[PDB]
Amino acid sequence: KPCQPGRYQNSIGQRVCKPCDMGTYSRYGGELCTKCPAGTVASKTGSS
Amino acid sequence: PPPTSPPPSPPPSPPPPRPPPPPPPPPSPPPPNRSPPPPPPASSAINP
Repeated sequence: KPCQPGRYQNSIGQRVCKPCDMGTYSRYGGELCTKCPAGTVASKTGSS
Repeated sequence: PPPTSPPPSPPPSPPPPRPPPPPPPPPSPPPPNRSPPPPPPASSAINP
């Protein structure tokens, strides 16, 4: 199952998805959390 | 008759004090640690 948006995983075969860093968003899944592009802000940990 | 002897020079005016300087700004904060450590791939079964 893909990690729900707001978390990420960077290792093959991990049961738990780590929460994304503060000031970063994630889509459905994603190996690494992609930081906010240009002039925006997340302002919360594990924000979608 | 000759004129009276002139009087000696008068003392000079007192000087003013000097204000103290304001406190300097605090040092710039350090940036966060360089990335997370490499994650473990995880193994075994964890089954019954």
